[PDB]
Amino acid sequence: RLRATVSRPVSHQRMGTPMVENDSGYKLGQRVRHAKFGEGTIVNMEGSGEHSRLQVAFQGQGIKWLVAAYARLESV
Repeated sequence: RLRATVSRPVSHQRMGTPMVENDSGYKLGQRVRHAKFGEGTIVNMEGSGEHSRLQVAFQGQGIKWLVAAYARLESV
């Protein structure tokens, strides 16, 4: 029915998605997946909530800082 969704092949992830057992903050040791940086392991994090930044060790590059609210990582 010509729905106005994203034309980018990406699952719309955000704080408030109808995901069963959705996180309220990423946990350390979790494996993440992102088409921008690849897959990584969250080794550290800063703060909590929207201003939370995650230090993700991407095995294809290195540790990066991802602002949790805008990061929106998918769990492997």
